[PDB]
Amino acid sequence: HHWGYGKHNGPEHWHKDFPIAKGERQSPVDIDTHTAKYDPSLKPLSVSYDQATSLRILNNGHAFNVEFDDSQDKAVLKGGPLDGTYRLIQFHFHWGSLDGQGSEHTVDKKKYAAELHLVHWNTKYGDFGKAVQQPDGLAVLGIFLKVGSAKPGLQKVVDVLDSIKTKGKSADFTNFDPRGLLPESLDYWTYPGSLTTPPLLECVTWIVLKEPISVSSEQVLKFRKLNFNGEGEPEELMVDNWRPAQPLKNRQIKASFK
Ligand SMILES: [Co+2]
Repeated sequence: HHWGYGKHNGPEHWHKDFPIAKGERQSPVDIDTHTAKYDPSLKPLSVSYDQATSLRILNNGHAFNVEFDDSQDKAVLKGGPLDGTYRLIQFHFHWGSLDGQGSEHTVDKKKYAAELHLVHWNTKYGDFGKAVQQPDGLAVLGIFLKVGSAKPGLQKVVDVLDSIKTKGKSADFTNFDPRGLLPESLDYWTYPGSLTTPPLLECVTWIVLKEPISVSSEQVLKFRKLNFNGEGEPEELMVDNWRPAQPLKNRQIKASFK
């Protein structure tokens, strides 16, 4: 019926409705650190989020998105392996039912507790919808979360979750600064890939940060309290909303560092 992460509609069944699931440039992948090639020609990433305008938070039934105003060049990503400017449209997470799983990308087969995705679209395409039809339409920054110390900058997000518990709920969410979610180092890995949920379009340049951020157990615990279901439907906790690693095929992972 419609896709999800359960036994009957989970990642292993997505190919029936979205044949691109068995495509040549699917994500996520396992990052083999000894095989990634250092590329001295990659430029440092440039993150300009000081003018970011958040608008809302929404439970879409598969995760929660914080949405931003992308009508102008307010929060952009450039440099790194990118050509042109990419505007932030939304961020969301993928997490597990336990601390030993949750990330989409793995590092030398290591799974993290969760993974943050900051989604950006190439301004040359004019809107998000046109950008998803192009091989270079999106740029996603992926950041791993491990459990340790609490992340101060994440608390405002944790605290509104109660108000968007079930599918379709939303809440005003203004003045959130996504700079509070970045690790200290911007060193990264990059490879060409796809969105990790249907429609699984291969339009993404992934930028995966080497340094994870830490969150406390209590913070991640609040994520696991969300629901996949709509209000008044039987309760299915929103956990394990991650897709397993896909074959690398004909692709090379490049590193911005050694
Ligand atoms: Co994602």
